[PDB]
Amino acid sequence: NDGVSETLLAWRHIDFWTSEHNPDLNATLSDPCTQNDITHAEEDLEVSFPNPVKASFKIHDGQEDTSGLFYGFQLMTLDQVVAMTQAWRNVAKNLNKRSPDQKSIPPNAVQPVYAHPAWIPLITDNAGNHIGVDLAPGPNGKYAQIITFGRDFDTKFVIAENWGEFLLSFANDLEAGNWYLVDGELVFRDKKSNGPIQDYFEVLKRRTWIKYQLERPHRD
Amino acid sequence: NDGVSETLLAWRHIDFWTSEHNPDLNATLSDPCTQNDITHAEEDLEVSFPNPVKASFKIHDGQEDLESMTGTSGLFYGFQLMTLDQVVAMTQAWRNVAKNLNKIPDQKSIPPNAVQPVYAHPAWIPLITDNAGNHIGVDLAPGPNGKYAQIITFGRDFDTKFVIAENWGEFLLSFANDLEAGNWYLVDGELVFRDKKSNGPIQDYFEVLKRRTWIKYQL
Repeated sequence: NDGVSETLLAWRHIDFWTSEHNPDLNATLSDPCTQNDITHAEEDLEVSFPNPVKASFKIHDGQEDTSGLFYGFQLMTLDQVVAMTQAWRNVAKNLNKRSPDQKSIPPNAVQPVYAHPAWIPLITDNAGNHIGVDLAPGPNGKYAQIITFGRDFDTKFVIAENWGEFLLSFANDLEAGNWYLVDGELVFRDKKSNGPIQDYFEVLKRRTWIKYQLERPHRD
Repeated sequence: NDGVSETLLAWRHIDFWTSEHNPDLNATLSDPCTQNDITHAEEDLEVSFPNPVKASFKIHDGQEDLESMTGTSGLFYGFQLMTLDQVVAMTQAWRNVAKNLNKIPDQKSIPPNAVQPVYAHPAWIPLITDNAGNHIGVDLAPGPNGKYAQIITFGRDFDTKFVIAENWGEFLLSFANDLEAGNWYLVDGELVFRDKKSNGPIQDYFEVLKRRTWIKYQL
């Protein structure tokens, strides 16, 4: 299915978890987008948002203040999504005029380019990098797979099959105790290994890398 | 807009032209598809056809001619307009080729970066064939300087891929414009392309479309 269930489930887990373990962060989570907010953004960008993503917006329109929900990375508002998508679209146009190896993991899952108009950012680094939804996949890719892209992602990672599965995998990390407070700033650590603090992109990259490797033995 | 008006207009001219100049070719133009044909096609492939492609199917479901022996005479200067059944079938075939090639010379695109540099993509929907594994169809996963639902060349001999139209409507209309402009000889006969205004030789239509694309890019 599309992944709407996983979006609704994950947002309840996350809505809960913030009010309990970090009230200050709960407060940053915005009111729902209206259907017209979404329609206008879809019109401005000339694209259909996937169902789980539209579902996510009708629960929270990003974060407002605003230190980031996803272990420091900020959930983007719909206006930020539009402003940033156009920003990346300008980059892609200038790369046409003037035309580090761009790669993908899995190979051929994501287009090997610095910028693509159909890559819609949903989370931000506040430093040029994003998690977002890929509406123009490679040949071994899947439509509306979730990817990392930006300044420092010459290699691009497919981190989930849809927005719902991503939001859920994050909700699972919170429920599994893989977190530390610096109340204050939220950062990742693997609890079962008593491990150090880690940057969340590096965790998502490793897990993509791992999942690819474990799946490689299978074909038919 | 989506190109729907151009598809209706083009099909009007192509319907009229064929009847006047080659009734036998007009007869191959199959009956319309109904919504239930295309919805079943879409749910089967897990893909949403663009508007002008659906409008074109709601006017003609490809060509047939089951009494030919020699084979169907292709509307597009020898190339056959696929039936919706063939479209579904061929898409799945090309998806297996894509699955089978998951780790072919150098793959390239005109205009550069408009089409993905790959042999097969699951989202290239073939709409026209030469029955030699070459196709015209619609691109639903464009490259970074491409447009969604642009019309492209792909297949066995298309190591370089060409964006020949912005949408299915503009493509059909430009085919229709070649017919009105007198750019054809007949061999009722087999339809082949020639440039009348300059008394040009007989040319393969893919080569004509490739020339035009190349010229349009550098301009």
